[PDB]
Amino acid sequence: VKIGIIGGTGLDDPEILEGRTEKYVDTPFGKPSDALILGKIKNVDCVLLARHGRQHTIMPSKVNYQANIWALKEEGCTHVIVTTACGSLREEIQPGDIVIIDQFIDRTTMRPQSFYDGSHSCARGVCHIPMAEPFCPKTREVLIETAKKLGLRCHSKGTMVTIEGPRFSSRAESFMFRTWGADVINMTTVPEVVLAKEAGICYASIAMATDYDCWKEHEEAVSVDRVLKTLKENANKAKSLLLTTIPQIGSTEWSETLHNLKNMAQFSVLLP
Amino acid sequence: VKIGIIGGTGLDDPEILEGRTEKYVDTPFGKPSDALILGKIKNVDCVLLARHGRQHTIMPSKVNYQANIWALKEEGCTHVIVTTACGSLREEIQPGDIVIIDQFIDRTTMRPQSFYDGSHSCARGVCHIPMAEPFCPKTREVLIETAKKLGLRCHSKGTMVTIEGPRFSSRAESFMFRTWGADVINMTTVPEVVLAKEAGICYASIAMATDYDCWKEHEEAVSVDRVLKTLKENANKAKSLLLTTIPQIGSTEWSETLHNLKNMAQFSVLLP
Amino acid sequence: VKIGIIGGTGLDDPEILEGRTEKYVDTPFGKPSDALILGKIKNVDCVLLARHGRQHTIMPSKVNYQANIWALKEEGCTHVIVTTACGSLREEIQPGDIVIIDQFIDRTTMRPQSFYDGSHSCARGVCHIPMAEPFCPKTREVLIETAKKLGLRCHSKGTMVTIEGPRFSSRAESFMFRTWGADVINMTTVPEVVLAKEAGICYASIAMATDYDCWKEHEEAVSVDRVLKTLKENANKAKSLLLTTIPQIGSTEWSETLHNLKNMAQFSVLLP
Ligand SMILES: CSC[C@H]1O[C@@H](n2cnc3c(N)nc(N)nc32)[C@H](O)[C@@H]1O
Ligand SMILES: CSC[C@H]1O[C@@H](n2cnc3c(N)nc(N)nc32)[C@H](O)[C@@H]1O
Ligand SMILES: CSC[C@H]1O[C@@H](n2cnc3c(N)nc(N)nc32)[C@H](O)[C@@H]1O
Ligand SMILES: [Cl-]
Repeated sequence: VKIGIIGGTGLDDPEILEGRTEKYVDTPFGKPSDALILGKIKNVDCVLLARHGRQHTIMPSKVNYQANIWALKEEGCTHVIVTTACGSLREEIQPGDIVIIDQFIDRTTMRPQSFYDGSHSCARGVCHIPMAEPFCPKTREVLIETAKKLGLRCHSKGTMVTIEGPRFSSRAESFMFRTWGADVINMTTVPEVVLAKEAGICYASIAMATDYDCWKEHEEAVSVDRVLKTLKENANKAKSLLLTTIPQIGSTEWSETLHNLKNMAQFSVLLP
Repeated sequence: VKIGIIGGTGLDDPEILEGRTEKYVDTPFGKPSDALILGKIKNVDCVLLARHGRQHTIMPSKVNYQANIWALKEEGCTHVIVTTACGSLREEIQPGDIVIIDQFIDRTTMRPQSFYDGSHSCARGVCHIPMAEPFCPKTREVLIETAKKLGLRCHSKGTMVTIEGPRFSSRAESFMFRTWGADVINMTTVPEVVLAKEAGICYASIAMATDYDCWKEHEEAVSVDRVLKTLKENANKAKSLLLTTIPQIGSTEWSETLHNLKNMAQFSVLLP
Repeated sequence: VKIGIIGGTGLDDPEILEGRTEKYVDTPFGKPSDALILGKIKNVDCVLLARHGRQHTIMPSKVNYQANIWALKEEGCTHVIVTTACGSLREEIQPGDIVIIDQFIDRTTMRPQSFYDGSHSCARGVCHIPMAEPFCPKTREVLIETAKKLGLRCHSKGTMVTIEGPRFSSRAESFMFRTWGADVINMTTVPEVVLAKEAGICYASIAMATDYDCWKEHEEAVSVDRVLKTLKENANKAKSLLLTTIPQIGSTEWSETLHNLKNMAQFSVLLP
């Protein structure tokens, strides 16, 4: 196994890896957000990638999701575990809580969601990837059991609505998303989750709630500074969860799980 | 009358027409998906066009809806009847059922939906086309009565949600679409239906359900291979329905219906 | 204070201003829709801008929202009050009624919604603007009290759903939008409201309902001609409301309100 880690806002710390070497790569879809950081957690090979770049320079609409996933695939990653900062759409999901999300609702509009775009020899045909179960259940289960072992406030499921951004939602939108069954809100899960599935990678997401979105009365206003402060306070939780989870993934059996993902990916392609 | 036929996935068979001649055309909006196939059904002139191209090469996001409709308009089509493969969002819409859809919900994001884009001398101004009744009721009624005459399982109405694709929906999305009142799901109805209306064409759609989308428990997973297999099993139904419907359209009175569409189209344009 | 006025469909009359001088400007985001019209209402400096251009030439998808707001910002506008023609999604919002909207739901797909797009030296970084309260409450309150003083049918709140257009909604869409909590429907509020907020401008909207959208039974069909006719009949109301409101804004205290908007705008930017 080899674990890709895509680090989100306030949740991307190279110091998580030992024996670090940076590696700039190129892909048929362009350059990834930043250099790949190759390293290890205990005996497990990992590849860390900052979603928003070295200096947090890249807006969610313009993150190169294709290049990021393709680069991790080419580096040999069998798994991708990510972190993402999000807002809470449910009273029971408190700021600082982790949510091991199991569904999404797409509200993005400007984003390529397939490698198979008719313009790349490396991905020929039309791909219709199944999304009934977008996140790897086995990885999610190890995250859930590990969060429990650590005593962390963690939710075992949740539906992430991904908005285009970069603005936050209106209050009317926040309310509407709750009625649609969304539990947490962010700007990056789609199309990252979709492209991972096309690549035949086991993908899971550690979502960190930083605030209640503006549906909720009598809370502080949603703001960049409040998001960043809450992340600073809680980032250690994601780091511990990754550090403790990854060696357990490394000693689990994956051949069958990975073979089924590979088959799903290859059989989703219509060839001419 | 002259009937344009846009054939969808597994539902585009040139052998439906007699006296066939292929004709490659160009439009101010680019090239259509494939050559126009000119021919006849009994005494009625028809024009068949494969939505996804000769070799099923074109993803739904990149189908040239403008060129397809413009080409059929220029060829003299008064009517466009299409086929489309779709998923079912309702228990009563079984795989293999036909749905004569009467509404849509747009979930597409990347698609031009008007000929009047400010860049074409052939379509000057701003067009705000009415969409309260997107599909031609008279054609729909002939399809419905003909399906009954053939003894086919057919639904007399239905709301198609068109997603951007090319991925299938998440389970959270599938559930949400049901709450919005969607009955079937596909990737091509919008903007095809909109552009037909701008062109003053009577447009109707034969939607063929191939599976229950992933909202439904205890069904096979949604997949390309299962969609194609179900289409192979049921394609004869769409072919018979078209073959039997088209001569009845050819002997019906349309002058008033077509005049009202023409007026609606022309009066929807704001000129400078 | 200096009041930007963006005039919508049938609701853009230069004769509202005295001492008029036209001024064509350029911006880092391109040219605004038309010349800025500098003038006065009583003693208050104003800048009028036709949203759709001189000759109503520009479709809602292609209005340069960035250039319009940037141009008004650069001209020194502290406030932007706009007019917009809309459809009603509620029985109680009758054609001819004004709605002082306080929320939106975005259904647009093709539109830049930030100045901070990574390509402009004038707007560096990533901006995540809060949208819990998208419209300036103090301006809205002056509009509401002024409409009452004028005896006008006016609604003190309302949620605008902005669709991509240029087509009108399907009936299935119209119904769905009501379930989401939308009250009125248009094609221009987003991203205009978002960009104003990024610019630190107090923004409010005078929405004029021209018809019931097609959810409602036993009404005339929605059409361009009917929209324009209803606007012709009711445009005087918006003109009076603006004329009477603007001198009251000009004699109100704004330093604190504007300072808070400025802080919100500047603190929403993540720098590298
Ligand atoms: C630094 S500010 C931008 C970051 O904030 C995260 N985030 C937190 N709370 C919310 C919220 N309520 N709504 C939305 N859309 N995003 C939110 C978002 O995913 C992104 O990672
Ligand atoms: C060959 S695989 C792609 C084809 O499958 C049709 N289709 C069938 N079932 C579904 C479903 N459940 N969801 C969605 N989105 N599309 C579906 C779709 O319209 C396209 O024609
Ligand atoms: C001249 S025709 C185009 C103009 O009509 C306004 N408008 C009025 N009624 C409706 C309606 N029912 N639905 C939608 N989308 N827009 C509507 C719309 O905002 C634009 O300002
Ligand atoms: Cl939507």
